Amino acid sequence: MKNITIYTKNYCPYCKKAVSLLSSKGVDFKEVDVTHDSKAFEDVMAKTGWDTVPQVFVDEEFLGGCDDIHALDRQGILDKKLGLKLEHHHHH
Ligand SMILES: N[C@@H](CCC(=O)N[C@@H](CSSC[C@H](NC(=O)CC[C@H](N)C(=O)O)C(=O)NCC(=O)O)C(=O)NCC(=O)O)C(=O)O
Repeated sequence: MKNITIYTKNYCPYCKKAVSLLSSKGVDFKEVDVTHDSKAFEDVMAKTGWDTVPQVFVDEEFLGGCDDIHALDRQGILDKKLGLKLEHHHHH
């Protein structure tokens, strides 16, 4: 399955909204709370160049934060990035 991870901190309505969104999709994912783990969050920042939370990843891709995944969802793209169901229209 895809490796889906959302990095969060406490006191962050954007993080929890984003977590609830990912929970509503039924996907398997990890919420990683780095409120007090500055080294873990430094590794995350080195990759993305953002110092805010949440930061959401699917495999190697940084999808972005709360605004970005909500926008992707409104566009119908979020489901695709989370590796949800693939459809095929078979034509005779
Ligand atoms: N009370 C505020 C919002 C509620 C709230 O609790 N806000 C948070 C910050 S926004 S939540 C934390 C914030 N996230 C962001 O700003 C990410 C926004 C981006 N647009 C996205 O879509 O993800 C962030 O990372 N900031 C940078 C940093 O912390 O260094 C807070 O004040 N926490 C209190 C505390 O920390 O004690 C309001 O109504 O305006």
